[PDB]
Amino acid sequence: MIKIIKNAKVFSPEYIGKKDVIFYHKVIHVGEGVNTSVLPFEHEIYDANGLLLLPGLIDPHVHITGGGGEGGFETRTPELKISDCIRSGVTTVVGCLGTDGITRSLENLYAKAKSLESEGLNTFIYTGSYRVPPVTFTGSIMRDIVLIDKVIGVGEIAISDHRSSQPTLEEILRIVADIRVGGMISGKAGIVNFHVGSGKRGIEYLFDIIEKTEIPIQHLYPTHMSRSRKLFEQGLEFAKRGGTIDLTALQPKAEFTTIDAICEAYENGLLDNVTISSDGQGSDVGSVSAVWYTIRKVLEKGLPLAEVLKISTTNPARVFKLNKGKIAKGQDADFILVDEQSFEIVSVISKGEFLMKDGVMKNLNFE
Amino acid sequence: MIKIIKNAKVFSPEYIGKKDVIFYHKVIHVGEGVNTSVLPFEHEIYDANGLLLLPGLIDPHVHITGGGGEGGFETRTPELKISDCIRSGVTTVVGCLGTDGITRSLENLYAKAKSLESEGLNTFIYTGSYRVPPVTFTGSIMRDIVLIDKVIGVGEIAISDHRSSQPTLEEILRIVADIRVGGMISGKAGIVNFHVGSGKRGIEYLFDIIEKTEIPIQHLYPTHMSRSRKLFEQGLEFAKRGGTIDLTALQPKAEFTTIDAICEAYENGLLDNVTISSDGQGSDVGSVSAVWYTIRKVLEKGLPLAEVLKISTTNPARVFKLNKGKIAKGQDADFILVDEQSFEIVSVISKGEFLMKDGVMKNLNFE
Amino acid sequence: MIKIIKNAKVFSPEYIGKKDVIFYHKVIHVGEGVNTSVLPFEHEIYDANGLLLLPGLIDPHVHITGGGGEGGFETRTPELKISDCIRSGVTTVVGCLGTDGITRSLENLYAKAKSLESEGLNTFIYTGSYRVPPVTFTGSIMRDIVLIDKVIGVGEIAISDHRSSQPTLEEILRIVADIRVGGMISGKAGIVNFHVGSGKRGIEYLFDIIEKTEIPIQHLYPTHMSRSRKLFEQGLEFAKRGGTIDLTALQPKAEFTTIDAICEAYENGLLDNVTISSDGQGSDVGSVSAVWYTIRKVLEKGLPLAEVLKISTTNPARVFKLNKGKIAKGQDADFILVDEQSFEIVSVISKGEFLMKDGVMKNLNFE
Amino acid sequence: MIKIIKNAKVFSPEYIGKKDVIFYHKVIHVGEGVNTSVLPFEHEIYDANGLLLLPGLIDPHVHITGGGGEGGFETRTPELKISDCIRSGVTTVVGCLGTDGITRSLENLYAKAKSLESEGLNTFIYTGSYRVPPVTFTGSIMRDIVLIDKVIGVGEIAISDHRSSQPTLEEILRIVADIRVGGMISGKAGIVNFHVGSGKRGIEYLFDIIEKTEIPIQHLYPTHMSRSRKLFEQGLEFAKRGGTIDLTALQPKAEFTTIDAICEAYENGLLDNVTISSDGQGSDVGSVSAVWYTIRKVLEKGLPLAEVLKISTTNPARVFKLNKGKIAKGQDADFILVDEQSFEIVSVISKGEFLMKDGVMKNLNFE
Ligand SMILES: [Zn+2]
Ligand SMILES: [Zn+2]
Ligand SMILES: [Zn+2]
Ligand SMILES: [Zn+2]
Ligand SMILES: [Zn+2]
Ligand SMILES: [Zn+2]
Ligand SMILES: [Zn+2]
Ligand SMILES: [Zn+2]
Repeated sequence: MIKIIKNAKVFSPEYIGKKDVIFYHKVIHVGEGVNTSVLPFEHEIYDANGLLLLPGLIDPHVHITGGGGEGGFETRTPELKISDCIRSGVTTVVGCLGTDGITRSLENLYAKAKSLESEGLNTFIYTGSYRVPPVTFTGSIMRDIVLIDKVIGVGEIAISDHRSSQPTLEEILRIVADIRVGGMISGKAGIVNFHVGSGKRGIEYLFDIIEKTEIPIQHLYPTHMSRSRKLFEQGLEFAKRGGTIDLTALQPKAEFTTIDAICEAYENGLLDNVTISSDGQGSDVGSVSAVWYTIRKVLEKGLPLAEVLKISTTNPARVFKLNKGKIAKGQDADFILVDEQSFEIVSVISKGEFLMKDGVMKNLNFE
Repeated sequence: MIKIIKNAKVFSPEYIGKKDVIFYHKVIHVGEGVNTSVLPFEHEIYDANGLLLLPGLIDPHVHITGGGGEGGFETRTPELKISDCIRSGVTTVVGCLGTDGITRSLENLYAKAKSLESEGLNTFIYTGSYRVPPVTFTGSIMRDIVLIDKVIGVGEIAISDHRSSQPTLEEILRIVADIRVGGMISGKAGIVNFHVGSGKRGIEYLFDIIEKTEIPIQHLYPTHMSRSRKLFEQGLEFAKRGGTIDLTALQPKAEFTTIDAICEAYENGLLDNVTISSDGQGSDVGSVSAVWYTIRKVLEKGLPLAEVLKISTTNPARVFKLNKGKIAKGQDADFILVDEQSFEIVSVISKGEFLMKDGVMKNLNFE
Repeated sequence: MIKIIKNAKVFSPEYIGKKDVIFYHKVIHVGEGVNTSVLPFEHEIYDANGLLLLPGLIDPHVHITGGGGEGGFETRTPELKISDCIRSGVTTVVGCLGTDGITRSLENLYAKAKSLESEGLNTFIYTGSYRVPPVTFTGSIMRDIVLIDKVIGVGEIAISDHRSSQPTLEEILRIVADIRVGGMISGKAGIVNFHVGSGKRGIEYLFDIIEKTEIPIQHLYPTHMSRSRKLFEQGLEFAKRGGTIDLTALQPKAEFTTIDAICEAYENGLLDNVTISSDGQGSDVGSVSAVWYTIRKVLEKGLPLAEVLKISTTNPARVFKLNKGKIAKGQDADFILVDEQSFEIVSVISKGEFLMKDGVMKNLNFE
Repeated sequence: MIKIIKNAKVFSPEYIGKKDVIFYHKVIHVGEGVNTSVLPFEHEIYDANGLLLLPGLIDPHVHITGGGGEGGFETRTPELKISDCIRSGVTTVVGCLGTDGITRSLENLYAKAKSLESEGLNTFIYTGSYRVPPVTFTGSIMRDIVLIDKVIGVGEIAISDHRSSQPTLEEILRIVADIRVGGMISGKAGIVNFHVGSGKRGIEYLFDIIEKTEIPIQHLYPTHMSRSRKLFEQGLEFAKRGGTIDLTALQPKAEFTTIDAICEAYENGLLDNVTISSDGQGSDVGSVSAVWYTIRKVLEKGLPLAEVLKISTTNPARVFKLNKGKIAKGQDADFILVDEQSFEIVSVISKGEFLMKDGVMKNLNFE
């Protein structure tokens, strides 16, 4: 069914004011309200007066199958619920494994990514986990990314962390070169996602790769880059050379935060190089609710919405080479509708289907 | 802490009337109320007047990690919640895999069994899954049962079913001989659990094993044996030769049922050879609530409670060689307290800890 | 871009006469010509007056990477050209390997299927090849169909043929059970495609599977079933029990033919159980042109077009569980436009893109 | 059966003087003698007047399956007898392999650990042996510690020794990181036990791990650290940074000894960082009798018993995260009874069972 959203202020994410959006699975037309609209086929209309229309948020780091286990088997966290995603405005998720690559399987990660997609979400996964050498579906990360549609990279590889497998630079280079080449063969981005711990070495290895080899900076995507001011300023040096860094969203649950980090990146013209992620179901427990929460905390510091949205729409889309994050002709019909007063998510659209309409969740399988 | 339950009618499961139970992790003493009780150490007392004290129920067939997936990735079911167990009177669970041995891992089954145990449940697992040759932790089912404490058998191996891997008698015999010998080395029972489908061959192979080889009938534990009157009467022939059969509990959610099956087994003196199981989280969805529900439906047909309890206490304990299912000195302190009028579970004790006291659930990690 | 085809007689494949079709990637609306059509967005119109609009043809058996090699390395055939497909009306192809599973790789089959899809074709592949035990991407055919989107089955497994690996019934049953279960987990059909040679045993094993096991007849898809009258009459017995059989299309390049076979199946009410395939690039050389050629030869025997089209639209779609073969709302916009006089293919549409418009091929990469 | 020890002076190991101990498998109550004791259940009383009650000794390094073989097949030593343990006051043993990882199997180490436990001992094992890369049950040390209850670490890895496999720092770091992460997932300590030879490098690598990585010092447990004054003073530098070191007990069978080592550690406030071990059945032959012998030699130098006991109770318990080494409520009922005059072991209790009562050994299987 073709649908039309009328009377919303649209952030594309660039503010283009009051515009009407016609979509199937892809956006057909953005423009001024028709006012004849005599249409020769069945079609749905949604009155979004009072609402902002945004691109659906992209969370590029979620433990969709559950994580935890750093404190024993009793610290394993539950799997992601799609209902959590819908009421937090997240329409696209990138799932990985974490510390535990033994009791959490890649095949379960894939299966979970496929069931989230069935219920109307958009999903991609990494192969590997914290440990080097990385777990694989097929015996090599290069075969994983060539043969399995949803695999977009390897991650999250731990460096400068007490849970790392203490990988060498040589081991890292082989993994980065394999996912880069596998990316080229398969027409995918080929991302290495680095879990960066609090170790003094920080992102040394990332600088070593770009200085000592021909490997472009765009495959290297460190996260937890707001863990400390010192790490975040190593991050801005990495951005200045063309890199993108990921900051762990503020959880709804205190000196230097992701909020400070985002404000510094803006003042220095590097907000194009910054993503945020929930680390949802991570070790208590990441919520995907952290993404819209974190955007709302940055707005309250005076930053314009067209600019803040980059961290959860334009920037993750560029990193993963997705046709998402943009309301525009031929882009995929993934949108959230926010109340212009309260800024509460009231409607959520993915592939042009309402997952949520005016606070009313669609029908789900175990909810 | 040493505890005492006073003023309950005790089913051990044999009815021994009004008796007092003193326990730590194991039962210290069953007998008449002290009426001096001047005890030289800290100690808890529970007034169970109005309540029946039962042995904790043993569900020998639960998909603790989730199952389903027969209808695509959207039909994968969620993992078991310990809270479901507690309020359904199940203190012991035996976890297996089902149709899906690809996206459901053995290591996850183990990890889940370990976290249920941390929260106060008693857990055992099978190695393998539906498919022959069976998935293993270590490359052989015999090494699995010798090296991994919780592995008590292989299961559930599908026979006479459209989801089976069409196993031969020779393949079955090798698997049964391996789990029997692995059982002997490890001092465990060595159970083969057969998923029996609706195929015309039924439990042919089980009769073939005992008639044509030296393999004792006690390792062979078919389930879904109330699927049809014809299969259940093959089951009673199997019981008459010394076998135990498992019947899928009636789900709280219509000619020949598990209720009819249990009543026939009683009238023919074969209730000692019968277990029930929820198939909890199985493909809608098995609930562990099915076990106490099914016991309550048999009571309403006039069968005595001391006799019905055998299917969820004495019989599963004998099959798996567990020190459970009996309220008696040196047995493990696993009990339920039922209201003598309503027959509602009001308290649940495992290893002598209250998981539930007077409808009040203990503190759990993601609940 | 939204497009509309005006003034064609539409075969859906049921004849619904002069109707107008509005589509993006999926069909939006079939119905009577608008005659106001004032549409508030960019949109393309195609005047198909003089043309029949058909569903795009589905060829379920093509050696897309090349085949041959039965007569030495000089008998290897070239890979499929997408241009061959377009000018033969084939919009969907199912690619497999044949006799040679050594020098022809599965990963090449996948890569070729992906490049045909990029140029605008719709592609699926089998895992395996002629030989039992079958070649795999990941070490098991069950993992292949669960993990790799395009894998829809195993094939083509040779039986009753001098190039077979002389597989046993037990080996066949394990392979059929694995692809059936892998199908259920992955939400795909799980087809076993049998290459049937001229050996006296014919499709004995197929009857053995359905008579002796619980395995439904719909997974079993023999081809070359018009090789002889005797084999084809074994085929009609298989159809009468619910099976679908595949007949090798007549090549444009003499007693009992595929034409006779199709006419017999119609007179006996079994045309619903019949597909044809080119065996394109097969050992001279199969052409995908055989499909439309074979449909044209059946029309010249007086059979109605709505009925003949079933063999290349409805029937392959049902076998592979595809949303193809039907012009109807929500179905994928794959169509051919035929001249009503000459019956020459003049336009070809896949995912709503013109691969060919009025004899003019789109822009291709090495053509 | 509940039991009570009356009239002993209790070292917990802190001296708490004349106290009474009530226990099942765990200690129920420590306190002043009841003097009413009218107890409503069967119960055993032991008159320990004239005896000191100590926590059962923990020997964290025993070749329970036999060792030796450095001088050819004729130098293989016999397996440990449980009777040796009982009459030497050792109630807990940690078993490993040594030089020979070829003819001594891990599965035998496990089996031996299980049979010692059956006869009433408490047992844990390491995976691996001297050689890097280390032998495993399952193909990785991380899977070994997650899947096998008794595996508490990897050991004993040889460094600075002529029998080492000359491991690199990188190989060591991977092994330490794997056992640390496997420890976290499994809720176990994750110990690397280093056999330190007489090579000039000593424990260089241990300092390299803590200085150059985020890996905490508590996983690193070198032994033979009294082999020389020079090595022992490297050991005290390691203790000063938070490490625990192991000293080979003096064998009952001459400048710088374990006695000197323990006295130096006390004078410098580092006795909390010191364990001793028999190296029992090691290459003549370690005896587990060395542990109580070595404690008796330190007492004869004037050190107080509450302090000396730390090396065989509190310190090994902290290293391995065991609920042992403490006489206290909820701790496991493992105790020795010593004659206050002669200091001879006269009774030994494990899990609250008498292995030895007044010089009378319990009934054993091949003794
Ligand atoms: Zn992380
Ligand atoms: Zn993470
Ligand atoms: Zn079943
Ligand atoms: Zn089941
Ligand atoms: Zn063929
Ligand atoms: Zn072929
Ligand atoms: Zn040593
Ligand atoms: Zn040693």
